[PDB]
Amino acid sequence: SGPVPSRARVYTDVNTHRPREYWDYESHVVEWGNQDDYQLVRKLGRGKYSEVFEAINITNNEKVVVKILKPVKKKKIKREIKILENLRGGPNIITLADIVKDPVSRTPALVFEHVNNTDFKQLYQTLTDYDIRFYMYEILKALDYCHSMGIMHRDVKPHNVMIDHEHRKLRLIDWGLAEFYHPGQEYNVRVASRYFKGPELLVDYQMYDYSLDMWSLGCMLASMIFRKEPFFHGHDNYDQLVRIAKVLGTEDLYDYIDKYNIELDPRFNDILGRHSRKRWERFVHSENQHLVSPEALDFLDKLLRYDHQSRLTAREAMEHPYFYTVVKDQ
Amino acid sequence: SGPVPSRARVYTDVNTHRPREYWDYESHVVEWGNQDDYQLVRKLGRGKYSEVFEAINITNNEKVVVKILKPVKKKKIKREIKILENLRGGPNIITLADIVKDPVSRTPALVFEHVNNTDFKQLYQTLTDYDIRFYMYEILKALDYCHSMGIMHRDVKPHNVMIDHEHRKLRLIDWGLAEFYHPGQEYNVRVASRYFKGPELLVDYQMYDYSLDMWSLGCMLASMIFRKEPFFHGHDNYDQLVRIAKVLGTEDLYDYIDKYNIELDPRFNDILGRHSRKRWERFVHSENQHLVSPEALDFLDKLLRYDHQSRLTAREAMEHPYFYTVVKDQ
Ligand SMILES: O=C1CCc2c(oc3cc(Br)c(O)c(Br)c23)/C1=C/Nc1ccccc1
Ligand SMILES: O=C1CCc2c(oc3cc(Br)c(O)c(Br)c23)/C1=C\Nc1ccccc1
Repeated sequence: SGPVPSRARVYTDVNTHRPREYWDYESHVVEWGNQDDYQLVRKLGRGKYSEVFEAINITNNEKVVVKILKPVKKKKIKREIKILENLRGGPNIITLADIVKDPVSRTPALVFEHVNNTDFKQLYQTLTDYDIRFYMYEILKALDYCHSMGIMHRDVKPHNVMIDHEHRKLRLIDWGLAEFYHPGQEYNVRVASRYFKGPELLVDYQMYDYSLDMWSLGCMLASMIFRKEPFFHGHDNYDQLVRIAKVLGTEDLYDYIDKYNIELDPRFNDILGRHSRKRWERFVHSENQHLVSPEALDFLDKLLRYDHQSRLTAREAMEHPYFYTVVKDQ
Repeated sequence: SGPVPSRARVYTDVNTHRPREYWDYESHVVEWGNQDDYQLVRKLGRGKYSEVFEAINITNNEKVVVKILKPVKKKKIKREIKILENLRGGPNIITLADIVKDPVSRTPALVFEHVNNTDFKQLYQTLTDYDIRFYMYEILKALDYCHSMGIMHRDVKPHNVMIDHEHRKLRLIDWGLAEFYHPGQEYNVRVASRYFKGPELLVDYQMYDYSLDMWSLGCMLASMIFRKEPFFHGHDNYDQLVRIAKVLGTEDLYDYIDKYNIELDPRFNDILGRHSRKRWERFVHSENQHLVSPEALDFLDKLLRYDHQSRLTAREAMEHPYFYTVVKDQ
């Protein structure tokens, strides 16, 4: 019969009511800048699609960040450029300062505002209960904005959340996997990091929406309050769903499979088995108890759901009793 | 009430006194040549509307340049062909040698005289103060001629100015966006490059004239004397006007808007703000001081005006004290 279609529960037809050039990124003309305005200082890291350097804008002695793109299809480059321009000025969204062509790579190199990042492998172990709520609220402001703009990030993870802890500043980065949401469109399920892949990606349900980003957020929240990064630490795509099934149970998983008439890879038969839905108190101990609370568990439970339709929206999440103390201080 | 109409203050009724077939390019019959007379040697570049090749005319072993047109409406091809033929023989205007259609592909290919171009990204950095004045005077000879012929280029920019520095030769190219001027006609504002769009294009005033080309010339002149490419470096069409307003001030901008009763896109409200008219000394430093002079700043100021009627004409510009040394050498 085929899989049952699905629509986004919020921001469904926002892109349809936009001018074509808003989401038709293939017809976007890149306005290149002067590459000689930036001198590379040092390399900051290497990804699979780019290399990131710290540079200086010699026109005004500003610290910038140059992301030299590894060779990929120009369609994916135009997509990232168009999304960054559409989201420019949004809350906690990284700002694209300029676009230049690199001398050596002969490749697009995106220039961004600099963010003095604190490594999450060092920051998360020092986060208090209030620090987690504050930053979760800042990520939610960025996610709610880009979702309202008809865009899903599809790669939410601690590495893609730059935090300047001294100034309590946060920027959501790495929009190379972001995509415009269109009702009824079937997307590539091989997106995001394996630890943050939603169940819809693991069971290959291609008609997903913004709710994919909310699952990844729950994975981040679980890692921070339980002091286990990553929380679902799987070896592959199949074992990733098994790690999830050992916590959320298998009864809800097969209900999610029966609801959307998803056909399972037969490999999942011999590895999934039967598992009960575990209570979050199982993962609470003396080292993380100061970060776990009834608010945190209720908020986490409303994010980690098999059914992507039943997850909280970014705006609904911002109105949870978990962020009450954050909102009044803001 | 609607926007206030405007006429060109020079060369207003030149096309009206011409025979219809001079400007009625829709009724122009193309004189095709023999496609077998040209053999392509190598590709020189790719644009959005064409591909440029170096070829040889096997009838006389002449180096030529073949511009194979990408698929566009044949009305626009007739327009470009008609303008090039009307302007053939004019000072510093590229010469259309022949027009051919491929037998199999049926695709237009324009044949031009060859010009050994020096890349402006390598040439401009080696230009002296006198070199800039000399070539600016050569561009003005081409603009004054085509304006007197009732044609506006609508895409003046360094990429469209071929320079053979060894022979002190200059040719204005790429007439695909050029159009005949007719009093009272409203034109498409979606022309030229983002960095060289005049204010009338950014506020959507369709009854513009030759003075649009003069604004683009000021943008070129500013980039060359200040060593800043692009000078008005905007992220989009809206931010482009904001970058202009941060230099020319907002007081003159709203006066220009109130004079012609232009209604602004409400998006401009939250981004324009209030800005003072900056002095040109702000962009002068040790690397460009040998190119900046009281004449250059006075000439640039008389070109970059919001009010298109108050900008210098091409002939008025040629009679500026900036080109005094150039004229006596002629
Ligand atoms: O500060 C920035 C700006 C944005 C950005 C950075 O890395 C990226 C990787 C990708 Br992929 C991407 O799309 C973006 Br945007 C960015 C980044 C890193 N800073 C840093 C790192 C280590 C120590 C101190 C500072
Ligand atoms: O001699 C000509 C004839 C006119 C013309 C030329 O390039 C164009 C590109 C476009 Br787009 C266009 O519309 C036109 Br007309 C032209 C050109 C020479 N270019 C060159 C020379 C050396 C290296 C690289 C490029």
